[PDB]
Amino acid sequence: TVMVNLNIHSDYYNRSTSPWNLHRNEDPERYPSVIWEAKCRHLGCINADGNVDYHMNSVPIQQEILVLRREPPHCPNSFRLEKILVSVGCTCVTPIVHHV
Amino acid sequence: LRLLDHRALVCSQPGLNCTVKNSTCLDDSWIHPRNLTPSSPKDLQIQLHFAHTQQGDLFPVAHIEWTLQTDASILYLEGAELSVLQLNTNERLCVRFEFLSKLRHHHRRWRFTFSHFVVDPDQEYEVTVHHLPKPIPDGDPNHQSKNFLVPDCEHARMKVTTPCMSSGSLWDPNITVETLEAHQLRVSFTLWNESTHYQILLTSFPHMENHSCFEHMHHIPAPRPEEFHQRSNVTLTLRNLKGCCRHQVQIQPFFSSCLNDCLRHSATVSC
Amino acid sequence: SCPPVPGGSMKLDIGIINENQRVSMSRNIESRSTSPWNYTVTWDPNRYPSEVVQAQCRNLGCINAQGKEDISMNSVPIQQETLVVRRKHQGCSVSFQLEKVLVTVGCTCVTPV
Ligand SMILES: *[C@@H]1O[C@H](CO[C@@H]2O[C@H](CO)[C@H](O)[C@H](O)[C@H]2O)[C@@H](O[C@@H]2O[C@H](CO)[C@@H](O)[C@H](O)[C@H]2NC(C)=O)[C@H](O)[C@H]1NC(C)=O
Ligand SMILES: *[C@@H]1O[C@H](CO)[C@@H](O)[C@H](O)[C@H]1NC(C)=O
Repeated sequence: TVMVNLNIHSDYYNRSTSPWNLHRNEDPERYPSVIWEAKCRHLGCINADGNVDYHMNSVPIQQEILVLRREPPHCPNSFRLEKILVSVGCTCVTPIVHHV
Repeated sequence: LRLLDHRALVCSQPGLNCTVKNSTCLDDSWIHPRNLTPSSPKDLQIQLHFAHTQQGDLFPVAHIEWTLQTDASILYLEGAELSVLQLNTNERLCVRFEFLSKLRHHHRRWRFTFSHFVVDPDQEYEVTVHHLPKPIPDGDPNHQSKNFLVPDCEHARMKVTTPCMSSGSLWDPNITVETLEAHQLRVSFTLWNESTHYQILLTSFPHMENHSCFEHMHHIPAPRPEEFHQRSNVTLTLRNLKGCCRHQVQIQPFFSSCLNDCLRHSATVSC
Repeated sequence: SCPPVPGGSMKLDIGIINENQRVSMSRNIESRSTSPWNYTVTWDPNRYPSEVVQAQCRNLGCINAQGKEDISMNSVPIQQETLVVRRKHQGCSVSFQLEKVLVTVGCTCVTPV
């Protein structure tokens, strides 16, 4: 256990070829309390016209992050460090197609 | 980036009383620095292996090898933390080795191996061997790291691995596009043993123009465990156009293992 | 139960429970994306994690279907602000702080404004 000083030192989801929707991951004990977990809008990517190009895949970017949970759950400044998986955004890739 | 067996993992070597298991990649030696730190690992080397579980599944495992240096810092060696870092996701996994019996000779050089970290096909990892105690603030490195790269399911001994197979590495749709009379197309293909949907993707072209005269897409819903490995056929009405004959049929699976990013399979029919 | 909470600070037990044990096979797509990117390993010996992987957009624009760059589309970095622990020294004395580190997790392709 470590004593730490209290002072903890854009619109791409709509704009992107592979767009996403943010989901409310709310937690009253955890800090950050609310984390926005981005989930892909389509299976494919949005083409030059504004329709879905199914010859393309929209996959999400995922990350491990450090959050702090109140430990014990009630106490004021006593926290225990937590590691979690977060879907951050979606990118658009080219799918691996095998020919005959 | 999962450990293999929560078995009684052993690092116990002749002349070395050793024990291993789980660690947060934050050591007491980082929070509380000890004055006399031991020297860095010599000749670290990660190499790809495979593992067989009691259940009969085959898995890619990162095979961590290292040794120690001749110098007198040996007596002050208390253990070793082994990190594996998934570059794409920053997903860390650590195991510390607790040396109960302190090493004091160098008559025989000590060689070390860990081969329980399971690694996923087509990936990149920074595998570090941190000697413990960790060096004092503004101390010299004392660890070693090596970039380890796992191959894709095209790799020979990879496509017979459980993670590969589960993402349909050994699947063959034997896809066949037989032309029907009333300007139609029957599309025949074999199915995989997963209750996931698929998508047939038709792109008809003229005889050499490489731009779609007709593009169609069709959804084949999740098969029941009965329909597993049994060949399916879907009849689609083509665009009744002259020149628009050279077809391209692309079957896309949606296996849990990949979700969308799965291997697609292409068929190309002439005139 | 509650520990004796000292003033102007926090108690930070470091026993990090990974409540997110994935079980969703990820891959090396950095090379395949329309907005491709490279990864760089960052080592700060006085931080936790000591190793942080930052991503860097390969180009100003997005790569098309033929394999060449398209400038009418822009390659943007997508960032995730995370926490790190910072060890500091005055001498023999060691202090601990929490820092917010903005990490570039990869690149997406966006239509301009
Ligand atoms: C981003 O990466 C460029 C290409 O190299 C990558 O290397 C990776 C190695 O793990 C992997 O193979 C990946 O697929 C590759 O794309 C670098 O570009 C290279 O720069 C050299 C000079 O510095 C040139 O000699 C090379 O020809 C050039 N490669 C190409 C494809 O032209 C970039 O330097 C690098 N940039 C950043 C910001 O990290
Ligand atoms: C799917 O079939 C392959 C080959 O027969 C096998 O390796 C795999 O375990 C099967 N899985 C199920 C659930 O039937």
